[PDB]
Amino acid sequence: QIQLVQSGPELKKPGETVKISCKASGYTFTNYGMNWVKQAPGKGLKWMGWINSNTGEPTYAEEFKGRFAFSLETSASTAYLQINNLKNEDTATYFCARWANCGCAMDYWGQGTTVTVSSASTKGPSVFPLAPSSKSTSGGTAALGCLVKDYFPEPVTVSWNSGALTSGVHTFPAVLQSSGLYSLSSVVTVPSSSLGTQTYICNVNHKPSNTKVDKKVEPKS
Amino acid sequence: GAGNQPGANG
Amino acid sequence: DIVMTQSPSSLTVTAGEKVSMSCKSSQSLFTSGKQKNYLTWYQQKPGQPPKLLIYWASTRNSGLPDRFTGSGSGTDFTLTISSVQAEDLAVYYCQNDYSYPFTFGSGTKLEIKRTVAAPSVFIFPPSDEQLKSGTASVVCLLNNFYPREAKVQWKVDNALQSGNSQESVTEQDSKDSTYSLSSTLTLSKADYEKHKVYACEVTHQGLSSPVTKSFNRGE
Ligand code: NA
Repeated sequence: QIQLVQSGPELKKPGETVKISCKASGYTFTNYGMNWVKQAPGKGLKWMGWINSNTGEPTYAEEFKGRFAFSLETSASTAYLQINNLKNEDTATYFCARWANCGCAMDYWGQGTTVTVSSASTKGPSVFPLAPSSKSTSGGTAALGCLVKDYFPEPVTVSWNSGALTSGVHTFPAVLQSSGLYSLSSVVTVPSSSLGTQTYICNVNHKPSNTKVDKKVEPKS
Repeated sequence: GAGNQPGANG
Repeated sequence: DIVMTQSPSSLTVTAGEKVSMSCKSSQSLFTSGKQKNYLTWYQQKPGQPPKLLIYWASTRNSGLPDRFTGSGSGTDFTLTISSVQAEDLAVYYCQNDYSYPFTFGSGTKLEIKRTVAAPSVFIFPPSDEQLKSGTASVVCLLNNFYPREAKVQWKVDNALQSGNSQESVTEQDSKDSTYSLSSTLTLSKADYEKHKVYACEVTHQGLSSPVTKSFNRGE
């Protein structure tokens, strides 16, 4: 049961330094080399390099030589990526990925780590309910949600009912509101009869401000 | 096999 | 080194059809000794890491459906989908794995054409917690419509508004290929206290006439 778990998203100022961990579990670690892949926001995939799990030898793509370092900690089954002297161009999501046993493809991937490079400081969101009301009725179905307002930087994580509610959920791409802060809303459509027997809790996690909010969205009338 | 030898010749 | 040129950048097909995506190289990717190709196809659904689809240019990964077949060799490759389902909305990436540097392609974005779905429209007045905060966001929800083009207009006491609204559209849905839109109108509590009827007018091709959802402040 093989999992690659990466560290959480970070906001760092220009010139500062970041290290991202990638803890692998479920396989013999020193038999599979570890790749890193860069994805700029809204853009494609770029292969950064890979490090040998056995020997420790890194291999960098030409663009990433000099400001990037791959390291290992074998006793903890964990690969590390370090970016020095952070620039604006380093705002991206960084994936760790494993070489397959073939040596021909990348088999298991981490979930990504988003780094935002900005002089600005962290703002945690406020969370407000979008309660069902009968102004939220269509057909026989009701709509409800969470407004996640005034936060910086991306991402926020929204789940419903600790992840047990996925069907019919739309979490919208955030807008950049004119204050420079991001704002988002998450909505679900549910049956209107079951309001009053079902409970809907939106779980909001903004890691760069260490903000966790659970909000029970209750019917209005 | 391996695994730590990517590509054609490693 | 190996530059990976992918084609076309975005392509749009109807659900159920079969399609072709192309991956072209600079130099060949053939081993000459193992008679195997070092090309790999990857799929990236929105908000996820990439998933391994096909390795060795046609060998499928464990647990994959039998509707993805790519069979090229040398410098010309294609990935083909037998029956496109709504769950196959994603960007597809080829990767050179013959030699360093192990370059990716630009990606092919695959989008779905479906029939017209009228939006269902919901309006939410501001929460009392937020009105205690000093601001008031009123949200208008257009759910599960196709196509993407949709006009939304705010009317406060039947006065068309021109500032104060922001819109956001979802990606195409993994189950029914529709879109969802939110439009949020943001006023101060003070400006919000000065008006009564708040309405959201929605125009879309699935609606015979534009639909309005409204509330009066205080109910
Ligand atoms: Na919003």
